[PDB]
Amino acid sequence: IVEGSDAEIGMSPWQVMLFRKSPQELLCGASLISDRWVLTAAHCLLYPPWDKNFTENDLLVRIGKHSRTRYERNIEKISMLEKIYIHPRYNWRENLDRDIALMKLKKPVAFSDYIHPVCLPDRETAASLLQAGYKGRVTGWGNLKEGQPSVLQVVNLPIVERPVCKDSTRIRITDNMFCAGYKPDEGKRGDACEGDSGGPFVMKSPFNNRWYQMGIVSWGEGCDRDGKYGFYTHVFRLKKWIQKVIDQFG
Amino acid sequence: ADCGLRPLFEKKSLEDKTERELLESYI
Amino acid sequence: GDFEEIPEEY
Ligand SMILES: N=C(N)c1ccc(CNC(=O)[C@@H]2CCCN2C(=O)[C@H](N)C(c2ccccc2)c2ccccc2)cc1
Ligand code: NA
Ligand code: NA
Repeated sequence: IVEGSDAEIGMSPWQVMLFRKSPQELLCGASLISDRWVLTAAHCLLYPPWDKNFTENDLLVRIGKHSRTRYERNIEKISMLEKIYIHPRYNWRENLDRDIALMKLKKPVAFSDYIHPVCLPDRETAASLLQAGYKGRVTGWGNLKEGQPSVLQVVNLPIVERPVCKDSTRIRITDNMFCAGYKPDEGKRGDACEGDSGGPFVMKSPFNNRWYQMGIVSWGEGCDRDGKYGFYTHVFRLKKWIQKVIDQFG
Repeated sequence: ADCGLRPLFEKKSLEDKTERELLESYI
Repeated sequence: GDFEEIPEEY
């Protein structure tokens, strides 16, 4: 996250760190959606142009974290992967369309003050909240500039109009993406960056005061560049796939 | 059922430092 | 490189 701030303790208790076993490194962000399912970006797990193809056994999920590098004894929980599910129409070849993947954990994680699942949007919360100018929140341990943070970073960013998103890039944008961030004329800045991938873009519903995950950090051109925007997987659009996976494999 | 309600915030009726920025944009 | 060691169990 660039131009963000340190998270408060327990501010994002659905934040998940994807952690590679060897070498022990941050892989990606992710989010807790129930006691056994974690949501992330598909490119975090499968991106052949970069020779990326991780299997269950290659990673761990660390939940309840704050500090990036520290082992947060008595607070974080570390979970092993039972199975990865990538969207069958994820388009790694061109534009990262349908950039979404699910991970089932071997065992349920225990909720606590620091570990708690986020909601997934219903069609109505989505229509209400996904509006140009409405702000969401992005969190992660990624780069601070286009070094690395000591603790989880947060930034609030406004959703951008679809014509503005398209005109800012040469990438073919799809209905399964949205972009967010300030315009150069708006005097505020901030963006996700490498390492923030897979983490959640959340909004707090004003109707029921619950946090919903509207997006997944997916891609961008550099980080926090003037006239560029961050792009996010549109969670509500891929919900059918999400439910089908959880309904089919518990 | 209890999704999206944070133990250290909504469950205690405490607000984090910038959530109101979000609320104020839901115009 | 600068990640504290996680318990061997994991
Ligand atoms: N600034 C941000 N908000 C942000 C930036 C990067 C990420 C991490 N995601 C990525 O790195 C994804 C994985 C494949 C390459 N990729 C990227 O974001 C690329 N920088 C980006 C792209 C987008 C879609 C498909 C391939 C490549 C691109 C490349 C060249 C010209 C225009 C656009 C996450 C967030
Ligand atoms: Na364009
Ligand atoms: Na920008």
